[PDB]
Amino acid sequence: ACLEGCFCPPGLYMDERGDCVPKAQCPCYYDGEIFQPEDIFSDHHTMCYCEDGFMHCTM
Amino acid sequence: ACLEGCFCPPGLYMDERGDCVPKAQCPCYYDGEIFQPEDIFSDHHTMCYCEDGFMHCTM
Amino acid sequence: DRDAVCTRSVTVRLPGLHNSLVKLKHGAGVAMDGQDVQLPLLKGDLRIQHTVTASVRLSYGEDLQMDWDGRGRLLVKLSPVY
Amino acid sequence: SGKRYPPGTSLSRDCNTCICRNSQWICSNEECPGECLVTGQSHFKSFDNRYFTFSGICQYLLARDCQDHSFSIVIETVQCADDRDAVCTRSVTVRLPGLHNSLVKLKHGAGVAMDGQDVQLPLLKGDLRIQHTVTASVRLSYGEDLQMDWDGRGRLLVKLSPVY
Repeated sequence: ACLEGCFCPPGLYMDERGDCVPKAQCPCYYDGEIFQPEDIFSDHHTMCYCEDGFMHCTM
Repeated sequence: ACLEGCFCPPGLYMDERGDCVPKAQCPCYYDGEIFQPEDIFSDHHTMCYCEDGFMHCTM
Repeated sequence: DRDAVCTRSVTVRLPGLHNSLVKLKHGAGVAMDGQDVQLPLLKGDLRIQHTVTASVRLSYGEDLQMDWDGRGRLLVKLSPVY
Repeated sequence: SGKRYPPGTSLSRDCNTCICRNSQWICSNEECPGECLVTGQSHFKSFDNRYFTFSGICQYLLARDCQDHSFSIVIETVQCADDRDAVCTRSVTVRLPGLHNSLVKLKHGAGVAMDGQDVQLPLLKGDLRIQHTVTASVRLSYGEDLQMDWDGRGRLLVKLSPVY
C-alpha cells in the first residue's frame, strides 16, 4: 500500500546500519550474501560481480 | 582479549541501530525480548521492569 | 495499577511445517523453536520480515498475516477461506 | 633473538614457558592449539604452520575430524577478478553431525544460514554460539574446542584445541 513511516528521499536507499545511502555503495545480497559494492567473484564456470546493489552473474 | 576495532567512549554503550548510547535508554533483552527503557511488565505472580538495560524481575 | 494488563508476547504454532512453534517477542524479535532469527525469514510458506524496520510481519501462505507484538498491538488478517 | 636475559627468568612463548638455567633454556613440550588460515586470494596456512597456495575453484575439503566425525569443514572457492590467478573464497560450509546432522553455511556477507534459514546473531543453540565480534565479523563457537572467523570477504580462520 501507500504506507506511513520514516523514509528518506528517493535518491537515498536504506542501508543496514540505520543510515540510507545512494545506490552506488548499496551492497548486493546474492544468495543472501552481503557483497560489498565492488566484488569480483566467480567459479571456473560462472562469473559474477556486484555493481550497484544488483549482482551481475554470467556463465 | 584486548581487541582492535570501532568502539565509542565508555559513557556510551552500543545500540542496535549503529549508534551507541548512554545506558539510560539502553534497552533490556530479557528472554531476548527488546524492552524499551521504561517497561512495566508482569504476570499475576511475577513482577518485572526494565530500568536501564537491566531487567528487574521479582515474584 | 491492577487495571493495566498489556500483552508481552504471542505464540504461533504451525502444524503444517514441522509442527514448529514461533514466538513473537516484546522487541521486534521473533524466536522459532527457541532460536532467534534474522529477518527476512523465507521458509516455504511463512515469511517474516520487518515492515517499517520497527515492526514485524508474519505471512503464512496467503491466508494469514500478523503484526508487531512488541509493545502489544497484535493484528491478524484472515481471508474468507476461514 | 639477539638479546640477553639474566638467569632464572621465565620468558613465555604463546605455547608454553621457558626458563634460563646455566645458559640453557629449559622448556616444556606440552601441546597448544593450531590454526589453519585462509586469506588473500588463495594463500593457505596449515595447522603445522605451513604456507602455500592452490588456486583451485571447487568445493574442497578444508578440514575434518577424521577418526571420528565430530565435524567437517568445506571451503567453496571462486575466481575473484578478471585475472585467472585470482581465486578467493565465497563461502564455507560447516557440518555438525553432533546436532541434528545440521548444515551451517557462512555467507559472503556477515551472514550465516542454517539449513537454508537465515538467522540472527547471537545464535545460542546448546553447543554452538554464533555472534558478531566487532559487529563486522562472525564467530562460531562449537563447544570449547572449535572456533571460526568471518568468511565474508574470505579470511577464514579456525581454532582447534589439542584434543584433536
